[PDB]
Amino acid sequence: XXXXXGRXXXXXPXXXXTXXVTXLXXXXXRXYLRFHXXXYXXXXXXX
Amino acid sequence: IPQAHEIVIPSYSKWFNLEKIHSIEVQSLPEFFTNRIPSKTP
Repeated sequence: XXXXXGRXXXXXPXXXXTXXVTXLXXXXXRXYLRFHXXXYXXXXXXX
Repeated sequence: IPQAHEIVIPSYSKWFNLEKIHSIEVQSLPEFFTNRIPSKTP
């Protein structure tokens, strides 16, 4: 019906500023250290 | 003859126009205007 010259345009529904736009194509119209290895009792203990 | 729409724009956006590039766009989106890249053309 609406198809024009081999083009299948059929599958279409047919029934501030106020600009006007064209329809169908819109455009303007833990762990804490332990004592060892912490450097005491490694220089100490006079007993 | 063509069907009409009606849309709304904030008043501070009247500068926007199709077919035209504004300086606000050029200084907001600088990538498309440095003339080094062939894909990103205005």
